[PDB]
Amino acid sequence: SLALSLTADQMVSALLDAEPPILYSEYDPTRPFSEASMMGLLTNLADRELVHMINWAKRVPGFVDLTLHDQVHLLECAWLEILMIGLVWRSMEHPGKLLFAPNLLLDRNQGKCVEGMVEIFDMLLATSSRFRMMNLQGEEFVCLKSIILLNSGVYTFSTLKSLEEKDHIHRVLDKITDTLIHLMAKAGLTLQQQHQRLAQLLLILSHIRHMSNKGMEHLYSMKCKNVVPLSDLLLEMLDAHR
Amino acid sequence: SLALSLTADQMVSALLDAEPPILYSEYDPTRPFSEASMMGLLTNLADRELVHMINWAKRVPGFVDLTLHDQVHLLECAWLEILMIGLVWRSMEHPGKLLFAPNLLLDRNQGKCVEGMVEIFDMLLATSSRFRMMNLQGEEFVCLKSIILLNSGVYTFKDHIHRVLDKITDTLIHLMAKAGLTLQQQHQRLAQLLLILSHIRHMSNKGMEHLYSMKCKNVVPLSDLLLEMLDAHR
Amino acid sequence: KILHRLLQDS
Amino acid sequence: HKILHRLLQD
Ligand SMILES: O=S1(=O)CC(c2ccc(O)cc2)=C(c2ccc(O)cc2)C1
Ligand SMILES: O=S1(=O)CC(c2ccc(O)cc2)=C(c2ccc(O)cc2)C1
Repeated sequence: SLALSLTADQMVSALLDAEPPILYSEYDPTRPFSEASMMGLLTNLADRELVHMINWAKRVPGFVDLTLHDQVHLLECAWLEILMIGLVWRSMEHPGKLLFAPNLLLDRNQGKCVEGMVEIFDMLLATSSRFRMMNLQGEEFVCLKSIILLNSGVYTFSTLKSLEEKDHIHRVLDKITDTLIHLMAKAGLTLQQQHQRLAQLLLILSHIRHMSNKGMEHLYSMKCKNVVPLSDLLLEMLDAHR
Repeated sequence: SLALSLTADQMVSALLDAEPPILYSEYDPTRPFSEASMMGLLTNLADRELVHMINWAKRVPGFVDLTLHDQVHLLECAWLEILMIGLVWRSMEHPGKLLFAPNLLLDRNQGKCVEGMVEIFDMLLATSSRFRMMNLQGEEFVCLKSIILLNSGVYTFKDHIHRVLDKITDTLIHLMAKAGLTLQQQHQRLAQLLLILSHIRHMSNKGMEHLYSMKCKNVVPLSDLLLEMLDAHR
Repeated sequence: KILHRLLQDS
Repeated sequence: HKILHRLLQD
C-alpha cells in the first residue's frame, strides 16, 4: 500500500508534517487554581487535543488502509497514551514541569490541587526526565507516537482476512522499526548502540501504557464523582476502557 | 557489578538455570468449578509461585547488586507481569487454553466462571498466540522476563539497572543472530518482542484492579503475601 | 459515537 | 512490604 512503499526519510517527513499543533488553554494567571478549576482546564484542553489527534491519526501511514471499526478500536485504546507522550515531549526542555500549554506550565506541587494527580504527575515528569537524559529527537518522537497508535490495540483484535488486516498492522510497525534504526545510524551510532537505543525507546512505551492505565482510573474516578464536567467525547473514550 | 562482566551465552545459561519450577494446583477442589473454588485454586497457586519468583529474582544477574528497597520496589511493580508472562509461556503449545498448572488447564468458557475474568483470559490467550505466531524461544522468554523485572519499576525512582537492561538487549540480539536472522530481521524481532511488554503491562493493570475487586467482594481470602503485593499498587 | 463521526469526516 | 523483606534475605 502507501506505507509499505514509503522510504525511511519519506516516513519521517510524512509523520513530521502530520504533527498536531500546540494548543493554548483558558488559564488566567490572575486567579489561583482549585481542584475543579484546574481539572476543568485540563479536561477542556484534552478534549480539543482529541479532535486534532483523530485527524492526525488519519495521516499516519497505514491507518487509512484499516477499517473504520479498527480505526475506532486503536484510538479507543491509545488516545490517552498519545496525549501523555505528547505532553511529555513538549515538557522535555522544562525540568520539573509539565507544559500542558505554552501558557500552562505546572509544578508537581500545583498538581497536588487534584486528588491522586501527583502520582501521575511524578510519572509524567520521570518520563520527560527520561526523554531528556536520552536526548530524544523529534524524528524518534513521531515514530514512537505512531507505534503507540498501531500497537496498543492490535492484541485485542478471527478471520484469515482479519489476520490479513492484522498482518498489515505488523507490516507497518516493522517499517517504523526500520525507520528508527535508519535515524540512529545517521546520528553516528554503532550497530550495538542502535539496538540498545531502540530497546530503551520501546521500553518507555511500557511505562506510558502504565501511566495511561493509572490515568484511565483517575478520570473514571471523577466521572462518577462529577467533580469536573467531562466533555461528550471524553466520556465516550472513557467508556471504551469501561 | 557482576552482571555486566559475563557474556551473552553465559547470560542465557544463568537465566535458564534460575528458571522457577512448574508447580501443581491443589487436587482437593478438582470438581467442576464455581467462582469461589476457582479463585481459591489460582490464589493458592499464585501465592506459592510468588515464593519461587522472589528466589528466582535473586538469581537474576545484577539484581542482588541493588539495594533491598530497590529489590522490593521492582518486585512490587512487576510481580503480576512476571506471573502472567510465565503463564503465557507455559500455555504456548496449548492453543485456546491456559496452563495454570499441569493439572489445571482451562479455556475461556471456564474463565467465565469468575466475574470479570474472561476479559483478562482473552488478553492472556491473545498473548500466547502471539508468542506461538512469533515462535518465541525459551532463551528469548527468560530475557523478556528479566527485562520486565528490571524495567517495570525503574521510572518510579538507576543507572546500573539500565546498563543491565542494555546487557539483555545485547543478549537478545546475540540469540537472534545465532538463529541466522539478518540485521534487519534482528531489530524488527527485537521491536516485536518488546512491544508485547506494553500489552503485558496492560494485562497486569487490568489484572490488578480485578484482584482488588474480589478482595473487596471477598470471594476468597488472600494470603498476606498477596495482600502486601496488591497494596503496593494502591 | 462521536469518535466514529469525527473519523468519518470528508 | 515486610513479608517481601523476609523472603529476599533468606
Ligand atoms: O492524566 S492527566 O492529568 C493529563 C492529562 C492530559 C494529558 C495531555 C493533555 O493534553 C491534556 C491532559 C489528562 C487528561 C485530563 C482529562 C482528560 O479528559 C484527558 C486527559 C489527565
Ligand atoms: O489475573 S489472574 O486471574 C491470573 C493470575 C495468575 C497468573 C498467573 C499465575 O501463575 C497464577 C495466577 C491470577 C492470580 C489470581 C489470584 C491471585 O490471588 C493472584 C493472581 C489472577
